[PDB]
Order: sequence, then C-alpha cells, then structure tokens
Amino acid sequence: MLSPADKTNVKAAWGKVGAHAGEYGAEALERMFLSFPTTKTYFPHFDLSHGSAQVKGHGKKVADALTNAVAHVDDMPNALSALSDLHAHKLRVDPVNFKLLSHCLLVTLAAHLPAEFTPAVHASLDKFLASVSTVLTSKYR
Amino acid sequence: MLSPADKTNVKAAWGKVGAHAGEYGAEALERMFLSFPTTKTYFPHFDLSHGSAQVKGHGKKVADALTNAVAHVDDMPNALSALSDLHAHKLRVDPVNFKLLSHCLLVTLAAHLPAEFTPAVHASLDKFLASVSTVLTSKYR
Amino acid sequence: MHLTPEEKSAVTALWGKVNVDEVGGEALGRLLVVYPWTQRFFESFGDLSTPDAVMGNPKVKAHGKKVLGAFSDGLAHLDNLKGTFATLSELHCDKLHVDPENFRLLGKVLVCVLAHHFGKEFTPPVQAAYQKVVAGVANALAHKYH
Amino acid sequence: MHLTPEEKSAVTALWGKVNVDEVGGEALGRLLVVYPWTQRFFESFGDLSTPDAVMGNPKVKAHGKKVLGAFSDGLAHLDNLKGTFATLSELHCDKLHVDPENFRLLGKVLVCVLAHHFGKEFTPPVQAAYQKVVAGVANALAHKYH
Ligand code: HEM
Ligand code: HEM
Ligand code: HEM
Ligand code: HEM
Repeated sequence: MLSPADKTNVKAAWGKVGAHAGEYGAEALERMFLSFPTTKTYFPHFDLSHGSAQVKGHGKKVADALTNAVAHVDDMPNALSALSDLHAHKLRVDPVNFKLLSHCLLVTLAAHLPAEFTPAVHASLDKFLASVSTVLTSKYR
Repeated sequence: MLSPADKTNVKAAWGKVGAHAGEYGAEALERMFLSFPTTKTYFPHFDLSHGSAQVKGHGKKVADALTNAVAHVDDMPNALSALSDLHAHKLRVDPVNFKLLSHCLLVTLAAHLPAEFTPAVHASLDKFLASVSTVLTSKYR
Repeated sequence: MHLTPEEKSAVTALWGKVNVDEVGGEALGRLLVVYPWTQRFFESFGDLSTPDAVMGNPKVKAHGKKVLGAFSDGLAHLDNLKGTFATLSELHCDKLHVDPENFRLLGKVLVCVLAHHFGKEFTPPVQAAYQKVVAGVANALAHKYH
Repeated sequence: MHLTPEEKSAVTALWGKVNVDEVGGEALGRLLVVYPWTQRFFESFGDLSTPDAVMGNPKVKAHGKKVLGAFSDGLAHLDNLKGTFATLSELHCDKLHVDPENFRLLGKVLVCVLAHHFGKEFTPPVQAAYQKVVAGVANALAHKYH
C-alpha cells in the first residue's frame, strides 16, 4: 500500500521533524487527551496536566518508535514486533484509539510543518500512520 | 491474522451454509438496509422492497464471492483481485460500511446455524469477514 | 430514546422470553472470546486461557448476570436512558476506566446472541429495533465521560 | 450543542480570521486527495487525476466555498445545529445520496487545514473545541437520513 512516492514523502517529512520528534509526540498526546477524552481511560496512572513529564516521556517513546518504523519502512512488522506483542497481550488498547492518535499526530505535523505538509504529503502520512496502526493491532486476535 | 484453526472453522461453517448461501446473502443485505439506513445511499438505483429480484440477485453475487474466498482462504488477495479493483475504482464505497455488512452477515449466520455457531466459530467468522473487508479495501488509496 | 410504539413492543415481547442470567453469561463470555482485548479488566477472574475456560468461568457468568440485569431494568425506561444510566456512566469512567468502545462491542455480541437464541423469530425489523436500543444504551453509558 | 464559555470563545475568535473561500477550497481539495473515494460524488467536476489537478480545479474551489459558507452560517447558530441544517440534511440524503461518513471525513480534513494555516495558534484546547463543533455539524447533517 505504500508506493515509492509515499515512502519518499514520509522520509522527507519525518526527516524535517528531526530532533523535535519527541516534542511533537508529547503534543500529539495532549491533543488526543483533550479532543478525545475517552482515550484517557488507558492512562489513569498518569498526571495528564499540561506540561506533565509523564506525558513528555511517553511522547518521546511513541516518537522514537515511529522513527524506527520510518527507518524500516519496508520491514515494519519485524521492527515493531515487540510493540505489537505489548499492545495485543498486555496493554490491550481498543483498535479504534489508534485512529484517534494518528489524527492528532497529523494535526501536530500540520501545525509545525507549514511548507512540508502539502496535500500529497498529507495523504502519504495518513497512509503511513494507518499502516503502522495495522501492524500494531495485527496480533490482537 | 487467520490461523489454521480459523480457516478450519470457516470452511466447516460455510460448508454447512451450502446451497443457502444466496438466500442468506439476500437476508444479510435486508438486515443491513433496515438496521443501518445510511447504507441505502449506495443503492438508490435498486428497488429495495423486501424480496425484490435486484436484492436477491445481489445477495447471490455477494455470497458467491464469499464462497470463492472460503475456497481460496490462503490466497484471498489474488482470488478477490477483480472485486478489489471494482470497489476501489468504481463503486468507491466508504470502508466503514464493510463492517456493517459483516455484522449483518454474522447475525444472519447466527440465526440460521444454531448447532454450528459456537463461541470459537463466531470468533473465526468475525476474523474472516474482517480479512475479506481488508482485501476489498486494500487498493482504495 | 425515540422508538415507535411498534418498535417498543417488539423489543419488550422478545425480552420477555429471555433468561437474563443465561444470556448475560453467554454475551459476556463471547465478548471475551471474540474480542479478547476486553479481558484486560478481568484478570482477577482467573482462567481465561481457552474459549471453553472463559465460557465456563463462574466469575464471568456472575458478571454477565450483573451487567445484563442492569441492561434489562433499563429496558423499562427507554424514554430516559441517559438519566437511568447516569451514575453507572460516572462509575465506569472515573473508577473503572472502561473505554466506551467496549459497550459498543458488547452491543454487537448481544445482538448476535439474541439471533442465535431466537433464530427466525429474530427478524430483520426486530433486529433493527434492538440495534437502536443497544446503540442508545452504549450512548447513555458513555454520556458522563470526561 | 453545548460548548463551555472557553470553547465558544476559542471557536468564534479563530473563525473571524478564516477566509471561507480559501479554506473551503483547500479543505474540499484535500478531502478528494487524501480520501479519493470521495470523488465519486464529483464526476462532473473535471480533472481530479492528480493532487495538483484537484487543488487547482476551479469547480472544486467553487464548491468548497459553498460548503464552508454554509458551515460558517452554522457557527452563528451553535445552540441549534439540528434545526439549522435540517433542509440540507434532507437534500444530502434524498437527492444527493451522500453517505454521512463523508461529513466526518471532511471534519477531520478541515481540522488539519486549520492547523496548517494557523500553526501554533491552533493550540490543543482550540483544536478540542473545533473537534466538538465538526462532530456536531456532521451529526446535524446526518439527522434527517432515513
Ligand atoms: C502510533 C501508535 C502508537 C505507538 C507508536 C505506540 C508506542 C508505544 C511505546 C513505544 C510504548 C512504550 C513501550 C516500552 O516501555 O518499551 C507504549 C506504551 C503504551 N501505549 Fe502505545 N503506542 C501507540 C498508540 C497507542 C494508543 C492509541 C494508546 C492508547 C490511547 C496507547 C497506549 C499505551 C499505553 C497505556 C502504554 C503504557 C504507558 C506506561 O504505563 O508507561 N498506545 N506505546
Ligand atoms: C463482504 C463485503 C462485500 C462483498 C464480498 C461484495 C461483493 C460484491 C460483488 C460480488 C458485486 C458484484 C460485481 C459484479 O458481478 O459486477 C458487488 C457489487 C456492489 N457492491 Fe460490493 N461487496 C461487499 C460489500 C459491499 C458494501 C459494504 C457495499 C455498500 C454498502 C457494497 C456496495 C456494492 C454496490 C453498490 C455494488 C453494485 C450493485 C449493482 O449495481 O449491481 N458492497 N459487491
Ligand atoms: C450494557 C453495558 C453495561 C452495563 C449496563 C454495565 C453495568 C454494570 C454494573 C451494574 C456494574 C456494577 C457496579 C457496582 O458494583 O455498583 C458494573 C461493573 C463493572 N463493569 Fe460494567 N456494564 C456494562 C458494560 C461493561 C463492559 C463492556 C465492560 C468491560 C468489558 C464492563 C466492565 C465492568 C467492570 C470491570 C466492573 C466492575 C466489576 C467488579 O468490581 O466486580 N462493563 N457494570
Ligand atoms: C459541512 C458539510 C457540508 C455542508 C455544510 C454542505 C453544504 C452543501 C450545500 C450548501 C450545497 C448546495 C446545494 C444547492 O446547490 O442547493 C451542497 C451540495 C453538494 N454537496 Fe454538500 N455539504 C457538506 C459536505 C459535503 C460532503 C463531505 C460531500 C461529499 C463528499 C458533499 C457533496 C455534495 C454534492 C455532491 C453536492 C451537489 C453539487 C452539485 O450541485 O453538483 N457535501 N452541499
């Protein structure tokens, strides 16, 4: 489903994220918790207030995982295998929530990449995040 | 996503459906149009009255395709290739509607297969219909 | 919740035939088998290792009975689901941390169970009325999330 | 539709800066690019074959402007979106045969476009207020479906 042009677009956009990947992960989570409050049910052990270091730390982990996916875009099921296991068998997050975080990541990238977020790149990123979500929920059942 | 035991469960269940596949397909569509009226927006060129020949004929085509998928469960993308193209390029049905038909097909089988619709077979059939839906929407984007 | 008189009568007439404890046990068990991520709330229930162990687990049946008993009593207040389930909505959000998508999955499984149980009596129009009801309940249980 | 004082102020203040024409054309064009099955309603619009063809297509820009203009009129009646969009809801069901899931897709894309246009000004709490509004408008447009 990811064409050569899509892969090129994702690497170009994510490359521009660079060293801000962690910061953007945290912002995407905050957007998600405020816009889609039902997602908070998975984090009752967190302080979800703005600026929380628990949220910043988790955003860095999410972003780091996405960086790994980009780097292994042709071999994502393997690169994310342990993360697929963890979500399926321990965290057990309902698959609907991955669409909600994906949307909030897209909004975050749009707000920080004015020149890079063209319609073509937007479509490629949406496809990319849907593929990552598919991989992460592939072992649930 | 479909394990060997899932495939075994689907083939036994569908074998039991046998010659009633076309009738059950027609019933699942009627259940869909009544329960999820927004799906009628895809059929404004049909007489959707109960027992209409268009609905019975369409039910039989849907059933036939599922029979084809059951017979080629280890190679479904190849088997449903022409149908994948047709939904992606011409019909362009929103992907959310495949979940609604899948649910109505499951309800139809429950209502007709009391002996066979055990918890494990239920799980396998749900998985099977989600995989069929995934294949039919795989070329959309 | 708005249902026509005809829809309301169809809901109540079938429900009069239900064994709430049996159907409750069956629906919660199939929920945990068919959508196994829903087991995340129930690790204290013991052995959920196989479909047979889930369906036969006494703690699963007992919770099934509690959940469907509340559903059942809700069917007597179809014109006021939101106010009927307000306190349970607050409980499920603030203390139990249950993603409301689970209410929707249970709704799908319950419809399948009623079809299995009632066969041809579970006609397309009867199903349509129950689809409204299970959507309405799930919406009422999600109402106080924040 | 209920919004807190803080949510309503965020919506109205941002919308005062929107060029409905420019944003409407961008939001409809991206919808057709990012979810290209939506093009099924626009066969008579001409060339939609590439992103550059879509975004520069004049019929897309014009229709985008009409759609966000009517959306805009709904922001002036946030207390009663269902009554405001009833006539257009019937139109989209009975005459245009538009699956209401498309209203939700347009909602998602519009939020992305506001983020792209306004950048850091489109803060998490402002987004949250807009998500409530685009959900309310989609629900209002699907209300008279049958
Ligand atoms: C693009 C999608 C996602 C990615 C890349 C991702 C990745 C990760 C990573 C890297 C971890 C930490 C694992 C470790 O400690 O090694 C994690 C944990 C977790 N994830 Fe996911 N995640 C995603 C989506 C979601 C969603 C949608 C939710 C729920 C709304 C979620 C809920 C959680 C929870 C609750 C934890 C554990 C936090 C803790 O207690 O430390 N994840 N995820
Ligand atoms: C398990 C899912 C599905 C399968 C296996 C399936 C299969 C088929 C088949 C076999 C055809 C006829 C192709 C031909 O002979 O030319 C067809 C046509 C069609 N499908 Fe799908 N379909 C599925 C789901 C859906 C959904 C969810 C919708 C819409 C709610 C839909 C809408 C249509 C329409 C509008 C047609 C054309 C009817 C006509 O004008 O004859 N399909 N489908
Ligand atoms: C029709 C939907 C539902 C209704 C009417 C319902 C109702 C109830 C009731 C009456 C209680 C007891 C609260 C008390 O002790 O005061 C309860 C507890 C609980 N429910 Fe829900 N529930 C529903 C769906 C769900 C679903 C789908 C899940 C999770 C998959 C769930 C998880 C729980 C949990 C974890 C408890 C606590 C059990 C305990 O502490 O022993 N509920 N529910
Ligand atoms: C916020 C959501 C929307 C609003 C407020 C809206 C509003 C409108 C309005 C005011 C018209 C003009 C009708 C007339 O000329 O009398 C219209 C027509 C139309 N809309 Fe919607 N719309 C929305 C979303 C959508 C979406 C997402 C789609 C489909 C993807 C769509 C497809 C159409 C079509 C096909 C027409 C007719 C164009 C023609 O005459 O060729 N609309 N809409």
